[PDB]
Amino acid sequence: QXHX
Amino acid sequence: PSALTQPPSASGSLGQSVTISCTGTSSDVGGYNYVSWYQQHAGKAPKVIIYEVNKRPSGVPDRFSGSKSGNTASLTVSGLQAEDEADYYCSSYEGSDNFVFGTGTKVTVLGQPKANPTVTLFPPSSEELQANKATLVCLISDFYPGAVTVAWKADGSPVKAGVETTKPSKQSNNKYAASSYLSLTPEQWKSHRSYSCQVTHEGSTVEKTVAPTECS
Amino acid sequence: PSALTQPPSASGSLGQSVTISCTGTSSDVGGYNYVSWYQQHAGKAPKVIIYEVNKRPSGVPDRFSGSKSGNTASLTVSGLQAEDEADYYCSSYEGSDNFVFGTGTKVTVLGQPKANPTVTLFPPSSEELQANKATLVCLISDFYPGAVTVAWKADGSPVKAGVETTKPSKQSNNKYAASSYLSLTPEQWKSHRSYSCQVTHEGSTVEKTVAPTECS
Repeated sequence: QXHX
Repeated sequence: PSALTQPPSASGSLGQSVTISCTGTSSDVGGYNYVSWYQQHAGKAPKVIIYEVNKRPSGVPDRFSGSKSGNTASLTVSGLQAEDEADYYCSSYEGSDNFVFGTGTKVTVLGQPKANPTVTLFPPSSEELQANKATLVCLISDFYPGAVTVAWKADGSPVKAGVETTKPSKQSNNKYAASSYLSLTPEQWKSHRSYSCQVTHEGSTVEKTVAPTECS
Repeated sequence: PSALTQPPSASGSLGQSVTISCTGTSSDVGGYNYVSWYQQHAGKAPKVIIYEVNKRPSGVPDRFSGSKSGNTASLTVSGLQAEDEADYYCSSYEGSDNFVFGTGTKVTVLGQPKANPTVTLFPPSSEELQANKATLVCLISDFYPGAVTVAWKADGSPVKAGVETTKPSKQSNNKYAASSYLSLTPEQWKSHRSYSCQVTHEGSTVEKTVAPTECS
């Protein structure tokens, strides 16, 4: 979910 | 394990407002500031609506408002439009590199005007006729709410056989579209007067009758 | 947007492997690792099964593998099991703000022979024109498994504006039925030469054309  | 709680359904009147609560756990939500929100349009390629609690992604519908109220996250939709009907999901980072989702809230806008359908009937075209078959197509469209029923009239007696209809789908709207089809032999189609597509919707009835004088 | 072109349908049988694919238009590619894959059952919340090209998260069964080369990420269900049947999507983080989604797919565990769709494009009936209306219908019928891509074209160039695509209905022969429609004016219709309805089923494209031939 993209984040990281 | 576990998968974030969401209230399965969240209504609001037109122009009004609703707020959905993505509610987590210390180890995920409230552990970190990384809750995104998703608009999944009546079964569709979903989008991101918020990424970090309250950050509206680069080109979001005006006022999706994100909240984190401890371990409860909240998305506030206001300026209610019809187009907000969807599946709203959230996701919070839990631990070691990975994300946890939530149950899934269906958003319901009230105050939507009821619309009576636009029935367009079709005669088969030349190509189909050359290829040696005839299929008729009743196109029901821009209706609300999405309950419609289609009768076929063979010629004022019914034609239950060879008809096939569709469940109404939502348009780039919050009006539905549906269709019936009658599959015929051309023979059968030269062979008689009228064909009729009768569509009932919230009391109304709209009949469309086609005759063999199609041009091409 | 859906700048991640994803197949309409991907199907196998128990013990057959299936590739989903996710292509990017994105002037981006290469400068990239962040392609995440989502497993999504009808009724359930979306759940990631792949992150950063090849890493599944915790508890992803061994059989899922991701890859990326060129502009194509791929997800291989290596040895198909029943509830591998689901909607699948892909993803890409154009940093923060820009979370591009692919368009979805479906895993069908077939237990019916594959049926490639019947397309049947119908042109603005003379009557509808006589009302100064224009609408051509793209009946897509008899397809299995029930997922299909649909696109329109005016004089070669694609058309996006005014097309509404219904959702595949199950018919009384457990094959599927969809319909798109392009709503126009007699003007726009008459002012062109050729209109294709272009449909993609698995590993197949059907493109049918209608020309304006103007009997009244």
